[PDB]
Amino acid sequence: GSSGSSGMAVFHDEVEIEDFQYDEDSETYFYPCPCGDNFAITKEDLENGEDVATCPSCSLIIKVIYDKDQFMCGETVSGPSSG
Ligand SMILES: [Zn+2]
Repeated sequence: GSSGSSGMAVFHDEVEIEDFQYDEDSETYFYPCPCGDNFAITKEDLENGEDVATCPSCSLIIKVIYDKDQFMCGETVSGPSSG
């Protein structure tokens, strides 16, 4: 019948990107998973406002604490001629 809520936000731990390991090679961050495989989150995903790293093993999801301003600042349209 009426299911209601669809899905449940269950994270393992909120880690700051500062701890993650950015790899220019594939512009993708990494993190040590308590299961085995190291998490992975494409820089793009972050900019889009994801802040979630999935594991190719357990598929765990953690909260990536990063400066939204840092990622955001870049594509922001140009009006007053910022610079
Ligand atoms: Zn894992």
